[PDB]
Amino acid sequence: VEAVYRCFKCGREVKLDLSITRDLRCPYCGSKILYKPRPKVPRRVKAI
Amino acid sequence: MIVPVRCFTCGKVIGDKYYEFKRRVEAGEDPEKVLDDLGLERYCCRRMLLSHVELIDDIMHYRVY
Amino acid sequence: DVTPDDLWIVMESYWQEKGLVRQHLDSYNAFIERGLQEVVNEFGGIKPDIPDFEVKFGKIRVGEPEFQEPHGQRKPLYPMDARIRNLTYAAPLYLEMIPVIKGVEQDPVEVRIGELPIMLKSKVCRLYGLSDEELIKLGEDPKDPG
Ligand SMILES: [Zn+2]
Ligand SMILES: [Zn+2]
Repeated sequence: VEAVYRCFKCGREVKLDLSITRDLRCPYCGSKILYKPRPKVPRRVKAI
Repeated sequence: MIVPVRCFTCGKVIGDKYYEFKRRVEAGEDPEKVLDDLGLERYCCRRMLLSHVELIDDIMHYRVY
Repeated sequence: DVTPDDLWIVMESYWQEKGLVRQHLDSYNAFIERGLQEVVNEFGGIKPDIPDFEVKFGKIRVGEPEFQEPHGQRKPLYPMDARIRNLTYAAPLYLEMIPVIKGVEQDPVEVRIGELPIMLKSKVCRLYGLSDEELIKLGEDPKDPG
């Protein structure tokens, strides 16, 4: 299923699917490296 | 990397006095007089302000998302 | 007379002008400048099992660090990408071949004989001569000695 990713260099938003994409590319700047962004869910951290 | 909030030994809050101390010392004032003015008599507190490094600016430029 | 506190000023300029790893960069730069040509001139040329044709070697040229993408063309490469993508920070190596027909020379031809790994911050690396701002923009620590 389609997922959300962020570019390594330009930090923009890039959407693609790994199971189908035969060539990972950032369409805005051509970077071959992408990040997986933090999910938007709350997490609990103990302050100890 | 940023200034500690409290002195490690006695727990006194010294987090907010670092920038004041740095700016006053850069102006050429006597560091001992500045520290006495700020109200740090025990050397345990003075060490935290004297030996600190501000590395947050150096490490801030690389982002991870 | 002078004082040790004065000689310290002179001594500091030594590490200021010259880095702490000069014994690597100087040797590698000398290698790039002369050693390739010397080792090529040692061999001289190639004489295969041919009646009247042989090739004598020419100059050696090394280009900028580049990488041939499997799905695209040759692209500029930077150390961060190389050490993230498990690549090898190397640059193309170019050699000129002079063909000789029956004792006369023909037009030179330049070919790619391989890739040579590049020592960081050397005279051919992409990080050479860059300011701290540029290195920051490239994802590098400006205090790295290479
Ligand atoms: Zn991008
Ligand atoms: Zn204290």
